[PDB]
Amino acid sequence: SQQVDKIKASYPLFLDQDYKDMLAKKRDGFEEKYPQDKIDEVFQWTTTKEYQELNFQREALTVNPAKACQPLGAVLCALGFEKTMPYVHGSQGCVAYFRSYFNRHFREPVSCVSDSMTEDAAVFGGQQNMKDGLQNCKATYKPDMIAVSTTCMAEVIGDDLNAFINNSKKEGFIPDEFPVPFAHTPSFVGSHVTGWDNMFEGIARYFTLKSMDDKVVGSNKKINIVPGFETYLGNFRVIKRMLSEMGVGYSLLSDPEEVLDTPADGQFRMYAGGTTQEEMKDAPNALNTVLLQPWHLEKTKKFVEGTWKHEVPKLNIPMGLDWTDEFLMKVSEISGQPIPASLTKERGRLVDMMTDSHTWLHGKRFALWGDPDFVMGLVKFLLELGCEPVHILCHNGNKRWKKAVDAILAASPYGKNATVYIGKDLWHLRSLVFTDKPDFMIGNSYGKFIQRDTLHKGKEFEVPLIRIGFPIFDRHHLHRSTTLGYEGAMQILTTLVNSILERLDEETRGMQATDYNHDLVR
Amino acid sequence: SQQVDKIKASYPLFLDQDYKDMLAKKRDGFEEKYPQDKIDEVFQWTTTKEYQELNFQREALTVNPAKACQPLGAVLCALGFEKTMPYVHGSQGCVAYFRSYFNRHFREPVSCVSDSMTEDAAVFGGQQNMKDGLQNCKATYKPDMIAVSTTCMAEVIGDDLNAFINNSKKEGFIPDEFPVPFAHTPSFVGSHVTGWDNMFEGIARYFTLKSMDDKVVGSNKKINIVPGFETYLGNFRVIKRMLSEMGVGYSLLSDPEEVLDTPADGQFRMYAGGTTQEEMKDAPNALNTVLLQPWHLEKTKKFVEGTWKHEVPKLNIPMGLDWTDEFLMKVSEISGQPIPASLTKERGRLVDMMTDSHTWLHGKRFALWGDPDFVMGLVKFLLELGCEPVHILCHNGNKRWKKAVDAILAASPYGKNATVYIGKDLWHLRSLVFTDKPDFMIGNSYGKFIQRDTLHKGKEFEVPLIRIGFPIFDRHHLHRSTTLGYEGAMQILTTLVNSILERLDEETRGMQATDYNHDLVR
Amino acid sequence: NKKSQPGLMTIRGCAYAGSKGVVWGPIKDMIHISHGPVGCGQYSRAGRRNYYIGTTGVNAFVTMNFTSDFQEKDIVFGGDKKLAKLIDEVETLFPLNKGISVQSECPIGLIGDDIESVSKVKGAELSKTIVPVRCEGFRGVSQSLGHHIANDAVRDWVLGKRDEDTTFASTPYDVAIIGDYNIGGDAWSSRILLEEMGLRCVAQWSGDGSISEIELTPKVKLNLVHCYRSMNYISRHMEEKYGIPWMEYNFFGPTKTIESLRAIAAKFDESIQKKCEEVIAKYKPEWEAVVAKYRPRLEGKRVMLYIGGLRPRHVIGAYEDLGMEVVNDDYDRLLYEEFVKRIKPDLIGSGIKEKFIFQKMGIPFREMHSWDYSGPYHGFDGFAIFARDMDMTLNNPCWKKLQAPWE
Amino acid sequence: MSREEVESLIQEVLEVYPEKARKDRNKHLAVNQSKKCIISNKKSQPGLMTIRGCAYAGSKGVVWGPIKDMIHISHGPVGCGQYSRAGRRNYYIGTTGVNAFVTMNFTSDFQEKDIVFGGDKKLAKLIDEVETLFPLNKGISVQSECPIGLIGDDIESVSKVKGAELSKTIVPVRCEGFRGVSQSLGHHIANDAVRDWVLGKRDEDTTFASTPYDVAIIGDYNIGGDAWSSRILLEEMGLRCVAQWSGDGSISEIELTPKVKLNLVHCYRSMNYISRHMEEKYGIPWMEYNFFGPTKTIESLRAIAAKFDESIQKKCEEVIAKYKPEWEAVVAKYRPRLEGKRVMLYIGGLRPRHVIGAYEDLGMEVVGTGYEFAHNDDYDRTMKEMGDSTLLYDDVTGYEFEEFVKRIKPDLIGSGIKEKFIFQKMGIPFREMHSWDYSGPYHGFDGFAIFARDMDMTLNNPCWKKLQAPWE
Amino acid sequence: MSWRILLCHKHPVSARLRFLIPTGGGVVLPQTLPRLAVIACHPASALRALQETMALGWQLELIGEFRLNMEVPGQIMPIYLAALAGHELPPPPEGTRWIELTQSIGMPWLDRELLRRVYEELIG
Ligand SMILES: [Fe+3]
Repeated sequence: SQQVDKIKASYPLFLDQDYKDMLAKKRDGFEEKYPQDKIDEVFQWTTTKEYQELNFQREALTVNPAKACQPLGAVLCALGFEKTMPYVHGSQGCVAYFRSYFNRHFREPVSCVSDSMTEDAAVFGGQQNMKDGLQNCKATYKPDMIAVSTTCMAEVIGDDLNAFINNSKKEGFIPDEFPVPFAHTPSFVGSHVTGWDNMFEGIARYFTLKSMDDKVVGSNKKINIVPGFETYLGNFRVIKRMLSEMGVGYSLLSDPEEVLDTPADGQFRMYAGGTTQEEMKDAPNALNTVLLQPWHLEKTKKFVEGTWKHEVPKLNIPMGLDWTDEFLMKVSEISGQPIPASLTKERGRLVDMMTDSHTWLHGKRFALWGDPDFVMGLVKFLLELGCEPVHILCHNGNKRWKKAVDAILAASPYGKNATVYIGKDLWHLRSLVFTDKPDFMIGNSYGKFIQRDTLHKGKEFEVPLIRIGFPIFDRHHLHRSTTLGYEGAMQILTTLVNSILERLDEETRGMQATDYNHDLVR
Repeated sequence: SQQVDKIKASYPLFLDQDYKDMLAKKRDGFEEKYPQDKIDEVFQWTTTKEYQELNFQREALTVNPAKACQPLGAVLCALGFEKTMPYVHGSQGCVAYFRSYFNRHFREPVSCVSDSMTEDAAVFGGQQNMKDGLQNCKATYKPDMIAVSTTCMAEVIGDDLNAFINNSKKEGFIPDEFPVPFAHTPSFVGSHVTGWDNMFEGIARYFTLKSMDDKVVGSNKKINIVPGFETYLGNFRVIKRMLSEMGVGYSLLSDPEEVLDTPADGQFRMYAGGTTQEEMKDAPNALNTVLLQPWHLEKTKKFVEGTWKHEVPKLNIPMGLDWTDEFLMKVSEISGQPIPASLTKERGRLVDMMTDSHTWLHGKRFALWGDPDFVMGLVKFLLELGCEPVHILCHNGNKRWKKAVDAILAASPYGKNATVYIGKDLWHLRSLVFTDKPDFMIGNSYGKFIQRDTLHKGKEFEVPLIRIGFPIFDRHHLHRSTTLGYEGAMQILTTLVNSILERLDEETRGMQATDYNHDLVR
Repeated sequence: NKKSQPGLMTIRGCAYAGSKGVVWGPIKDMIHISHGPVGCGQYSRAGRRNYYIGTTGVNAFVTMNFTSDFQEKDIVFGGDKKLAKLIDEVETLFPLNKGISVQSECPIGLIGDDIESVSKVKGAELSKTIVPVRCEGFRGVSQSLGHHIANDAVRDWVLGKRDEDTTFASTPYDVAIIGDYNIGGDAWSSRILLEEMGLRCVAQWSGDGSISEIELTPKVKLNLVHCYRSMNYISRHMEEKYGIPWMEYNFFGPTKTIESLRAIAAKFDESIQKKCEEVIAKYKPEWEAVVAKYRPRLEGKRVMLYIGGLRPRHVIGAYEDLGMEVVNDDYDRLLYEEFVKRIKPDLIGSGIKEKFIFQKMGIPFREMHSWDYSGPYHGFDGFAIFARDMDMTLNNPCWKKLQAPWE
Repeated sequence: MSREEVESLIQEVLEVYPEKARKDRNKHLAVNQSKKCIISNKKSQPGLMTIRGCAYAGSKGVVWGPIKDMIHISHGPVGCGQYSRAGRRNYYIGTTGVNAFVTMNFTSDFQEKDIVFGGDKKLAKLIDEVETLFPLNKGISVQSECPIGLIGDDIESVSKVKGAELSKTIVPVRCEGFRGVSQSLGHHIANDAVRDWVLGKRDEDTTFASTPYDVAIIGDYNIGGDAWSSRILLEEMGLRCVAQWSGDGSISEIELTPKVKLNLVHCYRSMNYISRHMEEKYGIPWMEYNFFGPTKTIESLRAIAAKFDESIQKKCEEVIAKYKPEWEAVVAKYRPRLEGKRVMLYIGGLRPRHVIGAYEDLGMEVVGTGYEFAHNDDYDRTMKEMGDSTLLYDDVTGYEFEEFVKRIKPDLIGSGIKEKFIFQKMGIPFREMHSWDYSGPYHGFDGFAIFARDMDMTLNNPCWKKLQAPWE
Repeated sequence: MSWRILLCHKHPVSARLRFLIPTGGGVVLPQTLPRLAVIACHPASALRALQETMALGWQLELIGEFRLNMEVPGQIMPIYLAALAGHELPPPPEGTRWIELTQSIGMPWLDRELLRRVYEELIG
């Protein structure tokens, strides 16, 4: 039944007595469900330590991973160039999933095409598919560049992207001078950040490898910035703002902040902003190249150091206070531009916020997950805030990254109870937060289910989630936030302290039971 | 009992069995408390409509007001000028309370002095107190100008500020040329916004009234901006950013955004930034004066239109989409500078965020309170979002403001179920949200006690609070947010939609009970 | 049902999306392994809003992502030993699962992996129903092949598990809801009306579906098919083998719901018809009030829709019930900017990927695949929500603020 | 810090004051009879950013506000009641708005009409509306603000008439802010109101069953639960805490106070007048107890048990033995990270001398203290409990105190919210010694752990080591 | 004889192209192709002859667009496409299997190319 004045959606329409009775009849008559006591016993078992040892012995099963495949990162990298169409040579379902993922995260149109590789291409390869796809993509969407990645099927059957694109150019499907950079992105190797690295290295190769005889380092007196796989629109803008304040000439390679923030004015823009081809072609002339996320920009670092002859600085991600300071000092040293008073005032304001919120932030226990560079920057910031990261999980991390994070933790008194997990999924983190309960988790929307599980054990065992990472699906416009630099540090600090304060307010809202601590001033 | 490994603060230390038994013995032996059934019955009575009729019949009793006294606004206005000391002629307890209030809101050092008028001044006035206070303030803190307001005591005993300051300068306590503007701020008239208006009018009079012979309107090709009582630093910064984007020369009179956000660098700065005395002296030379909050700047408007001969535009507060557009077009018409493409892109992005979250914001019922201009701007934005502001409360509003808000509501289909209350306090709002339950209530931290009350009736009756206004005490660094312009509109929209989403997630986190709607993508 | 042109921004899914994401995923008591690399399962995790009741992680696993997470060594040497070890670990860690379905991704069919043999061996060893689905993404041209392959797997592995079993108490009013995926609770809103008519819904799959219901489906007297495109194969197989008549029902809008209820009641005795008339009389005032409230603010607005296989042609009735104009066997029952400008549609209904494009173009949009995170939209209870969402989207002021006042 | 250096610092900080201001301030700064050294409870210099409050703050916000079952009216304009609403963390147990009214603001909201024509009729109508809308209140208190005493309003007659009519205890407290120089006169006025209107309400009543172990906690305002943490220790000792006001206090407990056998006075400054009055009238001995820190808690518990029979002393020994391992573990964990740190304090009337115990229990040394509104007796008690060659400041100004801290350069500072952010900017770790920085309790064995944890959290926080930009 | 028929079945909904091919090798019905054949009677008569000789009692239609002609030594032999209508895949007769295109891996290049051309004609 529905009331026209108080129309109810699925919640709480399905909480009505008639719906409850119908569902109970369905469960008790035909579902053959396990007894509720049995379900409760099994759930209680899954929250114990014996289940934790059984879960951590897993070697072939992955439950709720915290990573994606390479072509997603390749598409994100391709979206950062001016009038560039991402083109994934392979099956079309992969492209549909990439577009759905990025649409749900950014809430923006996402452009990506496929050659619809089918059983015919499974038997004979996708040469004809590549030719037809390139021709149709150039004729239909009018791109200035087509950036080609691969899916799992193309990498498995062994499709040579270079030969296919060369044959397409030779047979007249696309002009010989049309830029078609390519990158092999096997979905079974690495994660989406590896795909971003492969796509960026392929584009840089295509634009700079064969024209290095007239490039002199420091000619244009600019600094190349490679942001890596970044899904925060504010992170692209904070770097540009800080570099412009410093008076530093820069070239933000693969800048997708414009195409992912297109204004709604009654007109649809497929392309908006992005790195120009001239910036890529003039990139080797820069003073140096700074990688914002060095722990997944390894192939890019090798190409830049080997071909462009750039002494890439050993900088961590500009996340937090110390690392942002080091990034600013290195930029000043490379460019020769002194750090302005505005940046010093911003750093002082960040330190002021830290001092204001230290009484609430100190001693808090966090279980965080995400990408390697983002996770390590968040760990560094938490250590600077006096917080205690207890479960550092990175599904797409390696042993060198784990050693670096362990070295960072050992340099702080607050990393004593910290364990770094690599290759472990979110089902491992569920057991970790059930056995060794932290105060909060920090991660993407996929952690919202873990908080559902802990609350099932009890309100005292609930671990609230803080949505900092990728992808965030259950909240709106969080992709516009900043995590890099002083501005990102203030945003993260405000989010953390305010989440702690909402938790304290909720725990102390019981009248005559816990409301003595429901303080107005906190 | 405490465990050194896990030390408990008041919550949940006082939830232990020994503390519970001790408190139960205290209550049952000596407190002579009413029976719990009687307390529950009275609480249930307070949530009924009969209690609402009794509550709205109040004529002499005010419970939980939503306003402050004039000298607080006078101090806030005084803090916005260069090297200016707020000086409140009267008792010292008033100054202590003002400083504590602003310290708890802004989490910053707030400078304000008093002459500490006592019983002796109750029979002879505070002439000697004023002389000594002015001399000590100038000798100790070395301000460039002292802005004098009054407390209730000085207004009741009838202390002539002009005569007192003239005698202080004449008898050799401060230099004759030292700027000492004054304003009478009777705490029994109006609210803090009235005090801000009085203080600004006094400063403008002191600096411009006797030097209007050499002033020509539009000589300096600039626009004066009077922000009024504003407690958001982002509000001060967004206006300056938007006016600089248009290339419009402006003079932000009473700009305290620098002294209220001083960096922490090991040095305490009593003064930082603010409106210079030259800006105030050259203010009558501006093209026009724009009042950001015209509904509490009426005396300032009268002075500017009468003395400065400025045709002050009839502009609403630049809150939301339509009013921000009107403010931008008016500024463009006055200055002659076309609106840049960056502002158009910002408006388009705001419209895009409006379209992205319209499915979650449409039809939501809000009970909001605060200052007149802020409340009406929030109502306009909510109407633009499709929300229904069912309960609009403004303790310091008047009949003309109520008529204006009613005219705004009648112009939109979503103001059909909206009622505007003026002169009503937060107990009236408690009765309203109990008898006519809204989905959320928007206001300062003082609403956190209403929500608890609703939670005492049941989780189905709880009205969550969104902290937008002044003062916010239970959250950290929210004073850095923005409510003006497109940026403030996006921040408010994000806050509202995300609060709705957290409420939905919390309501659907029950395992096997309501988790069928615990959607990953929202 | 032909190949899509290469190099175009088509939104067509794969066979894996049509099998794992559509047919097998909503089955709650079973664990579905996305056999292959990690991307496919991650992008499909909790994507579709196929609602269900259960304790996730214990006895229900709809919103969970079980995957093999293929690496380079699993591609070079195959993933059959990995599949067996994964099945053992699934049994160890999730003992309350009532079945396992191995949905193949693209590399599985290309590296020469025999998941059928592994499924047979492990099912014989563990006495568990393991269903190998060869839903490799490159197979076919869209998700329709995924539907066909998943239906074949259901028929060959799950449907005949109780053929020799005759211990189920059957009644003459036994119906099975097929093809309803409980998007926002549509299947529940249909089942409440069906059970209020005196019918017993023995099986309801895959939305909020269980393996026991699938096994009990061949024991029903009528098969009510919601989505013909994805379950026509299984309906025809059940009709040919078990002799169970199947009919299509449409519960979108009050007129279509009433007609479908009367048609369904016409298949039973007079008691069911009398109960159907009583139910229609009971629900008449509610949808009449919904129309009286929302038709005035929706009359005359024009509609275009472009959805996967079924909703493009069965949603018309609710639109006309609100006074709104709408402008190989699926086509038998514009049929695909300047054209949009010429007709000036007030609403377009399609998926998420085109949703933002059409939002940018300025046309009000409605997600016709996930109900725009709302629902249910079917039945008398869902008609109110559908009308409310129509009014919310079409009449929202945000669509009237696209042009800056100074332009 | 050498004593001669302290004198030189005082002279240098007073060098910039005007002659009258300098000569007045020179008597309020001293180096460790009070009159020979320090001058206290005097007028504050105009225009010097005083931290002192008003009589209304010391009466409504301190003594009367914590009483939960009573409704307290801020008679006058809106600001005074608005700024003091829920400012103090005087914890209580009750249903707010039904039977407890601590965090709610009752005011008459004086307008120009009420100033011109008085507010006695408005006060009577307000009392009627209070009785109508809040029927479960056990009493009404009318706290006067500054305009009340200047417009010739007779609130005593209104209180008497309405109390006789409604059979309710209405207490008029003429706590006008201009009265006196600080909150000490507010304390005195509130104590006089308690004595004259509430304390004697059961003098002719003999229906309370008393025991030889009856004690009343006076002057403990339950800041973060301090009074509860003291009361648990007192009751574990075998004593029955009949009355506990103002913190978590009820009017019935105030009326039952004259029936106790001992008065344990925590805050001497605010509740010494009432203790002396009760000793003179009812013959109830009163003693001061200090539960801040383990050593002070043990000494106070032993002293209190010494006032009763042998069973109470044996129970005190048992309680001390029970709580010994917990505070010993707290000291063993937190003293290593807090040993040798120097502290300076500027607090109100009682805490500056009371808190020196737990700081020494944690290995810290206090090198400077002061008061906002203390009297000569408070400083006489303070000098014995502080070290030599230290700085004592009475009603210190902003400039004086910043220069003092810039010269001593300590490791930690405990003062109010108004100097908290100043000293946070100057780079010195700060602990709110008034509201416990939204933490607590700090009194008793359970509160000592929280105190040590907070001291370690703030003093050793990394935020204080990042104040210099690495490029400067 | 002189004609060859490629036997296919495409689902109207899912577009599943299954091929009915001999289990002894080849891709063509009724007999295998001559060894030297390389890519270079009424077609309905050929269809009905195949239906009669193979005892096919189904509904077989001729895809007239798919015409191919290969050369065997001394003869130019057309080969045509016969599609099986309906909605259900018939059970394969003796010596024949209902393979898919991906199941043609390992078979020679000629028959794989023939199947690819059939697939392009029908689905592509
Ligand atoms: Fe601060």
